[PDB]
Amino acid sequence: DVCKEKICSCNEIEGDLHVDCEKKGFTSLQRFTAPTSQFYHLFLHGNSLTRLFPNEFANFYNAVSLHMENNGLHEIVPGAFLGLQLVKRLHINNNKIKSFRKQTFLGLDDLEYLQADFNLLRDIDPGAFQDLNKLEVLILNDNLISTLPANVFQYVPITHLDLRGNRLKTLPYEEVLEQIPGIAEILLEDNPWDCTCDLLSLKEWLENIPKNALIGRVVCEAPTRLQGKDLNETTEQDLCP
Amino acid sequence: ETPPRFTRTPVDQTGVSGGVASFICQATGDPRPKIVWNKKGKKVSNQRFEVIEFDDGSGSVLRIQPLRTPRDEAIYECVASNNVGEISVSTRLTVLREDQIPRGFPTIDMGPQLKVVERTRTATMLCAASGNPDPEITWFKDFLPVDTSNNNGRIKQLRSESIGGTPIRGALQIEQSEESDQGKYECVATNSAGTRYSAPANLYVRELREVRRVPPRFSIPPTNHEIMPGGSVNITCVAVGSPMPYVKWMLGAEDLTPEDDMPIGRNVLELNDVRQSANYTCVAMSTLGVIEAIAQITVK
Ligand SMILES: *[C@@H]1O[C@H](CO)[C@@H](O)[C@H](O)[C@H]1NC(C)=O
Ligand SMILES: *[C@@H]1O[C@H](CO)[C@@H](O)[C@H](O)[C@H]1NC(C)=O
Ligand SMILES: *[C@@H]1O[C@H](CO)[C@@H](O)[C@H](O)[C@H]1NC(C)=O
Repeated sequence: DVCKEKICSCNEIEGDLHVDCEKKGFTSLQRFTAPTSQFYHLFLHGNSLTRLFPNEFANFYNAVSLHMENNGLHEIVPGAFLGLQLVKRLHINNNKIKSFRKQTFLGLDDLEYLQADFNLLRDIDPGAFQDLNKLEVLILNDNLISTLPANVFQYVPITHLDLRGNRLKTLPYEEVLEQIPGIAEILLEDNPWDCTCDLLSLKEWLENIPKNALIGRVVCEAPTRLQGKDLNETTEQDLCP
Repeated sequence: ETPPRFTRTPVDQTGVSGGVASFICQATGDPRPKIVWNKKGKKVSNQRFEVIEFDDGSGSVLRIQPLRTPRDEAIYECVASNNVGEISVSTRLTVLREDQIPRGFPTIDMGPQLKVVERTRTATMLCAASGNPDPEITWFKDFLPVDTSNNNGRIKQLRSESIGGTPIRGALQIEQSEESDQGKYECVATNSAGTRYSAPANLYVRELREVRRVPPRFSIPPTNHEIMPGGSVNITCVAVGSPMPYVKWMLGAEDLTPEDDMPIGRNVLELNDVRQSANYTCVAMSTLGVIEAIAQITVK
């Protein structure tokens, strides 16, 4: 019914119309509507949207970017984002979403920007982003990602990959690292990197990578033989004797 | 009350097939001038051009992309008009095909890349151009020229002087990143020959990554050793925390590790020809504090 229902503050500037519904205490958005002619940036910050069910945001098809952080979100039923072809930017950080499954991001065809930092994320379905073919920037810092599945970034135009602050032991070239040639910024700092035979691929890759594309350091946390040492200056013999 | 007056007028430009041409025209007056772009009389009307107005309203920019020859050529007119008056300036476009490019035409050796910057930090978009005579660098954000004027501001276009037979730089430095600053940037090299554009580069602005701060802790403490006299021992000292603390080696109050290359996180001490017993003190340092641990070296 917003905005002529006065519920949220849809002030009309600058150059874009911002629908500020931050801290209004929304629990669902199937009961609500949004303007027909104007495109808008939707802000649903601190509203306590605990669960997203199919065909929420259905009347918000004209949204260009969705920003729903600090909602304590944990459950996303597939098709919750359905209808959001226009959206280019999705903020779902600072919640409690424990995993990415396939068809989790169903509906978001144009999506270019994804932020899911601080979410206790662990498992990520291989075919989670496989339809997000415009996803240039993926930000996943401060989570519990143990591993990245084989084909996760196949045909996903990743350019910014923020993977800091996870439980990430290794990163394979085969399928995973080869499939993202277009990187310009990658962040791997704060990970328990296990420098063994399995990390060689990373090392060599970081050599062939565009210069200054890696942001931060990749320090070996293991083994104790190598703890505290940069991958930068790690002889191949030491990784793989 | 007042007539219109040109504050900035478009100048003749030479572009390349499939490239970009931009003409800037802004005026002042009361009531505010209306800017019209005419192509040899009538206003331009096609599916390749685009008029992008200033947020001021002071003027606009004619954006032709991609350049087609000889179709794009040649002359255009900027007309500023209000109730009390009207004024006009003209300018010539030239678009040369791929085999008409001179030696020393502006070329972008390295353009700007995608950039996600945390808010209130520095974001410096890079560019590197080469041409004869040497190209002058200038920037466009979202189809509009970047005001890098001399008057003090965050948005400085760096001299970034690199010497010799190297390319020109001219990087765009953005201090105190804001939500306004994010958008599509484009680098532009311009000399006598003409104008070359770089591929567009998106700038994104995010929030700062909250990092929990921790004082230094010795992950690997300096161990004690007994050695045959004149032997050589290598003691490993490793400390952790956030920010990751420097690791330094001291003998008494004497500093062994040089401040210039003080290692962050890890330091191994190499003791050669030890025929004297001594205690060596490893010291970790960060803005959250300083700690130290002893490694007792005894001689057998
Ligand atoms: C280590 O890493 C960076 C390069 O990104 C820089 O500090 C330095 O050039 C490197 N040192 C080497 C490669 O020895
Ligand atoms: C320790 O000394 C040995 C000689 O025994 C040397 O080969 C090795 O490189 C040294 N360790 C270092 C420099 O970390
Ligand atoms: C090292 O420390 C021990 C115990 O604190 C002490 O007995 C010994 O004299 C010390 N040796 C030195 C300072 O050379």
